[PDB]
Amino acid sequence: LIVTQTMKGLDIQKVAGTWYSLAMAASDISLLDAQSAPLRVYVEELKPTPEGDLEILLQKWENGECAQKKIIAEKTKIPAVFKIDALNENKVLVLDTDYKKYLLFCMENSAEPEQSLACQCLVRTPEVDDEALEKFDKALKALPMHIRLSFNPTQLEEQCHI
Ligand SMILES: CCCCCCCC(=O)O
Ligand SMILES: [Cl-]
Repeated sequence: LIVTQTMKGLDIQKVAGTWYSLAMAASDISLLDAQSAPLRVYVEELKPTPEGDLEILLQKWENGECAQKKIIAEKTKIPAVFKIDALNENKVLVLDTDYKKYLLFCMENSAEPEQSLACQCLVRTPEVDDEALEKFDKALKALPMHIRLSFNPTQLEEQCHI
């Protein structure tokens, strides 16, 4: 555990729909450095299931191509925290959202020696929301981040933010 910010009172069904990854940060440079870096993922849509799991549609660079991916994050006993199945146990946490404009979330590993982590500022539209970004930066102050990326509206309308 590293991130101890979660949203009190989350209604997961209300996060459904279109999002844009306006900004991303991570604990290690190599996690976002290259265009093909492991956690350089661009969110397209959040699809909560009727039973409260979180399906995530995204893009990422995998060949010399922007590939689509569909990730399933299963619910836990905590409403703001979800679990993605792999060789390793890695968790999605929702830190804060107003549903209609912005959503902040993190992805974190288990162990490791000492966890690695990436967070994003998701917004509803291809616009630079400075207030969403302030709230993202505030959340990140509590976190050991060493790379931060931000996208302009032009890139936000392109596949893989080209
Ligand atoms: C919450 C989205 C999870 C990001 C990493 C998923 C692994 C991948 O798609 O390569
Ligand atoms: Cl949950």
